Amino acid sequence: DLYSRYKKLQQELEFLEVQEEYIKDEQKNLKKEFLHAQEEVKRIQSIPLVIGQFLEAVDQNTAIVGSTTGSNYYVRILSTIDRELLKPNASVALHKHSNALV
Amino acid sequence: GSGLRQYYLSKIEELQLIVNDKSQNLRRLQAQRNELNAKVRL
Amino acid sequence: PPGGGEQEPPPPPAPQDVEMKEEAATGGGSTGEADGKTAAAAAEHSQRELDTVTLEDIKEHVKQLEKAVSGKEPRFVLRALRMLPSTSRRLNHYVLYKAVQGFFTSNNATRDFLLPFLEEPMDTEADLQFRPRTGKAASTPLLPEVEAYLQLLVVIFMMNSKRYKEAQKISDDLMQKISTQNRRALDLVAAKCYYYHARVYEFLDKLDVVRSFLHARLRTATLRHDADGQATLLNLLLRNYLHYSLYDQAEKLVSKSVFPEQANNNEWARYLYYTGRIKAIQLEYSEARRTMTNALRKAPQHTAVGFKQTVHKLLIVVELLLGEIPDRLQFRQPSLKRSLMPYFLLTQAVRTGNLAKFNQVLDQFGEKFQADGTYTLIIRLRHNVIKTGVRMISLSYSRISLADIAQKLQLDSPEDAEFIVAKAIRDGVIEASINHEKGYVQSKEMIDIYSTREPQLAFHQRISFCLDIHNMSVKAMRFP
Amino acid sequence: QNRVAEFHTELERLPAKDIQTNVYIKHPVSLEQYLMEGSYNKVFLAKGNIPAESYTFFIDILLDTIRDEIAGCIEKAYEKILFTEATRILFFNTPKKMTDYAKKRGWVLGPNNYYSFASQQQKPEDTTIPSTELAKQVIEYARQLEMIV
Amino acid sequence: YLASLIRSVVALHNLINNKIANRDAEKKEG
Amino acid sequence: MSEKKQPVDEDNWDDDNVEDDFSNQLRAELEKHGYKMET
Amino acid sequence: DKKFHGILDQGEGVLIIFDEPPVDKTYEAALETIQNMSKVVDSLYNKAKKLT
Amino acid sequence: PKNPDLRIAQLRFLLSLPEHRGDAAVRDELMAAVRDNNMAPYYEALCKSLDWQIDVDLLNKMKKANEDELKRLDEELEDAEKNLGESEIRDAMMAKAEYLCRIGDKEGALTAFRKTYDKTVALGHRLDIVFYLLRIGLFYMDNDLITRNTEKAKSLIEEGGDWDRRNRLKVYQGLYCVAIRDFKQAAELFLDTVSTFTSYELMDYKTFVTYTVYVSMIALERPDLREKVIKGAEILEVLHSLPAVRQYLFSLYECRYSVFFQSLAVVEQEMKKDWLFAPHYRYYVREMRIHAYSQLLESYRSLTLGYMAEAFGVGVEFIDQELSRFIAAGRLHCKIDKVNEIVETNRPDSKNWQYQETIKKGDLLLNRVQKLSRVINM
Repeated sequence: DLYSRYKKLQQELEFLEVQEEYIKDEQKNLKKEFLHAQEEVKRIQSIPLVIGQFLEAVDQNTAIVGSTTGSNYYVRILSTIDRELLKPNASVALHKHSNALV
Repeated sequence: GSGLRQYYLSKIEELQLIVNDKSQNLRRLQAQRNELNAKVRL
Repeated sequence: PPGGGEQEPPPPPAPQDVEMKEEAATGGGSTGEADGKTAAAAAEHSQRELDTVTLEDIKEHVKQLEKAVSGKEPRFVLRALRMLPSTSRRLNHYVLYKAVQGFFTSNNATRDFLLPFLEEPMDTEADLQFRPRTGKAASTPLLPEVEAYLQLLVVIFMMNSKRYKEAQKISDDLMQKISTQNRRALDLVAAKCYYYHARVYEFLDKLDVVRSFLHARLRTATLRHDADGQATLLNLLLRNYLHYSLYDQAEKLVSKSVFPEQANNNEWARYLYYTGRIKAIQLEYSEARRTMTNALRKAPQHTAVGFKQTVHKLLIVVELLLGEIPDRLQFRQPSLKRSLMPYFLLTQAVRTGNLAKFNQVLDQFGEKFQADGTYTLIIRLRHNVIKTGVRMISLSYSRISLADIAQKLQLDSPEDAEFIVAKAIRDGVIEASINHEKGYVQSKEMIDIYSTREPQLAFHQRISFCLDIHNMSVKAMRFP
Repeated sequence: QNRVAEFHTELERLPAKDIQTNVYIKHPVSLEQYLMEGSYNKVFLAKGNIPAESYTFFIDILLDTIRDEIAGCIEKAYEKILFTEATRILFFNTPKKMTDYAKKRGWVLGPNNYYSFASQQQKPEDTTIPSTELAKQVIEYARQLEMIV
Repeated sequence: YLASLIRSVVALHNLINNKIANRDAEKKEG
Repeated sequence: MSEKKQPVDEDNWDDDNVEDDFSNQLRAELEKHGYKMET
Repeated sequence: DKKFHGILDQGEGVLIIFDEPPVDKTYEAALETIQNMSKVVDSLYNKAKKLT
Repeated sequence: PKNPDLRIAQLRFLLSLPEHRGDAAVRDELMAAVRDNNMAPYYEALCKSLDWQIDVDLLNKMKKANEDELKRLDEELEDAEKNLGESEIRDAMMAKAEYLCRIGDKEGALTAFRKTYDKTVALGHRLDIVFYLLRIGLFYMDNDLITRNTEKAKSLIEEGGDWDRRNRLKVYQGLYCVAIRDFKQAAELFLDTVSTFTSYELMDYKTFVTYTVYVSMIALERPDLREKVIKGAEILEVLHSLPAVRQYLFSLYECRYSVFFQSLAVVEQEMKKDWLFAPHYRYYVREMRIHAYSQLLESYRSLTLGYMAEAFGVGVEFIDQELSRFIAAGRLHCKIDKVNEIVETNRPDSKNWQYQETIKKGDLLLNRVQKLSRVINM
């Protein structure tokens, strides 16, 4: 065991290090993949959405908006929007079908 | 022991210490990577 | 009897509860991180190690007769801990002996029984792998005893307990040490035992046996384990080498072991002071006054630790001798009010031209000065008397004459004018040029610290500093 | 022999035996106090006091130890104290000391004085020499800042 | 220089932030 | 830590000034004009 | 009274005019950021003090 | 009553300290001794004075008679609890603690002032009570405890005026300010002498203007201090009344370099005879000298002290050793010369200075993050 201890710890060194470089690889690739992720969400708008108005938010990433269609709704939001743009019922856009704050 | 064993018993010292630390580091990196996986998946 | 009788139901139970449970949790989590936590090099029971630094020095000193702490030792040392049943039995004993302290009489252990109490850890399938557990179990024999501050006939029993603990060094260096990283805990234990054992050799003669043993216990450092043992043992090495009047100091300078790394803002700070006085004894020349200020500003967070008054006292003593003339009333602590009066008069007659007043103060308060260990201040302070005046006027007048600057500093003779115009150039106390065709010491000035690459010089190190901070965060974050 | 660090690690072994007694040290210690401020030739105004012997072997080394430094001070930026100031005030009742300053050093005494020189460079500041290595420093900056730590 | 200065402190916040949550969740876990 | 090797338990530059570096701050200095009604 | 960018010479009987470089702005704005960084390090300070 | 109660604490605070100078202080201190029924303060001056005409018997009967005139109702009143109503009536200590200070000592005054401060929950009474605590803080010169009730007034008591701190917001320049503090309450805190004179104790129209004129000229050198000292109207009238104030100012602004020592010597003669002993002056006399050295040294890089031999004063050697006192003490930034007799000057550049400060702050904060770096993580 004792000589095989000293050999097996050696084997536990490099095989452990390749993982060290590996997580570097994964992280750097994920930085790219996330930025590819943000752009592909952009297809949701395509322009003809609706002009509505933000009203209020219940909690994280979900709020209430009263559309210019006369009615009021309960909706979710995109994670891309900056939360500093809120307050005093801002002009907002919404999906035709989904009717989500985009 | 002292002449024959101690050279390997004392040399598995750092072979054990290094894998001792790089597992802490490894799991740190694992936690970060899983953070990224959850984020970009959502 | 009616007065003193009603006043000892409450005193015992307090240490009986908290003094009971504290090291219970200490040995508990510390044991779980000795078996587990292969990365136990930084235990949170190392902050509990610090909590034991200030814990027993104020918590308990006597064994708390009326059966408060006397029964702790017979309980806490009776730790066999064979396996889960024979260890849950001791888990029962933690509460079982509590009836012995409360209802019955505890086992009296007036620093005579702890030595025979060192068999309970051997009874019923003794445990030696827990040399941390039994190591704190080797500190505890001192903890009421030494911290009682006796130094009276149990100094020797202190020494024997610390000989058993040095035998625990023998156990680490010889017995089942499979990269357990326990020396760096045994180096803190070696620290604690050798603070009050340092005092032990203060209440007795020299320590040369601990000099060779210190060169051995230090010798093992740098080969297998090196963390704070070389630091603390080096400081203990320096303190009484300095305390003794001999060569003692260039041996320290040649002691090329100066870089035991970061000491958690506690050991390193004083470390700069131990080395600082060392560099001071060779006529320090602004190279280690900066590290004196550095040490004084590194770890001042205590409240007049006792040597902090000596660093605060000796710090600007050397700077006065070099170039500066500030007083030392800035931190007029209540801890400083009685340690300021002689030095208060000390720095006045330097800048003032009343050297007879300086000799009056020196003959007046030299006894305190000689108690401070600063004998050689007068042999080189008359140096910076005229150098302090010439620094003053040299700063004042730009194109000053040396044929005029003397006559104002009570020089009184043109020959006496140029006895200070022979080394000021080589020293650099003033930037000017002396001439015989014109015996006028005219200075000059320059710029381009902004027009020469001064700032990018000053910036690089601190840029590395901030990136160091970032590295520390990234390395010390993702524990959960 | 210019052993000051060795000096001040010697007077600290017999705390009060070489201050108010032991004239064989008191003359050396007050000697060094003379070697403190400017009292190097004032020592030579205090040479006639020895307890036992001549002390010639270190009144002479105390000659030379002031000679390298008077030679350096004159070599400093200065305007030539004449032969009478560099040869009579100091030591050396006109021996080949004029060969000492005239040969060991400059200040060539032909026309009734010693004579200086520039003792300075031409201010050769490139300041673009660091234009490579400093760029290396920046490359290290973005290097470590860009590295996945 | 200033940018590195603030960057270091900002990096230093997360040390307190996670060293709080780790041990505070641990001691409450046990 | 755990040493306690002390005695029992600005005024540096501003008093370094006001007592010695300052001269007319503790004592008077304005008599020179009485030494100046002839110069 | 800042009506003029000059300088007088008693030993010369000479007035001399110069130009006014206002190039202290960056160093000006740098220090106050330090003024905030001190107090924010305080905010982390009583944080770690309140709890490690 | 307590409104003219000022002068007793001031002349007693002025008398015994000047030993050679106490003749008039006793000549009218006797007028403050038995007259005005004054009882409290002088008995504590029993060991503080050397001579004292017999006032024990002549006055103890006087404090005893009025004390009997107040304590009979102040402790048992029961005046308006005979028919019905609330369980008390506000007539006891609001009307009978004033004697408890004027003749009642600081103890019997303090216990009743606080007791009525809590009795009447109104800021109306909290006005006069707390301000009596402050004027008595000047009375027995107990200028540490009455440092507390001031800020304690600032927390809740103070809310913007309300006839209670606006009309008396001049309870805050003379009442409780620098007796001996000598810090940034001199140029800034002592500027808005808004009222012609606010009434309780601060006399702008007579001598608070002396305060704010002895303190006005410390703020700035020439970013238009002349608008508030020279273009000031209400200050223009008071300077119109006092020539020593007027000349001392008009000296300063109007390049009166030779008479700066004359008027300056006058006002320092004023500081000689004052109540503020320890703060005789930290930065008055020759911080006005060096104040004249900023403008004097200004714009005169090629200045000669020979011109100083008549333009600003005389005694070339005294100006010599003075500038030696100032340049060598980090003040009066310039380089003065030997035998050339030249007063040179040189300030830093627009980058040398800020580099010199940034190197300071970076070291400070870096030292901070040093400690806080190792506080956490072991």
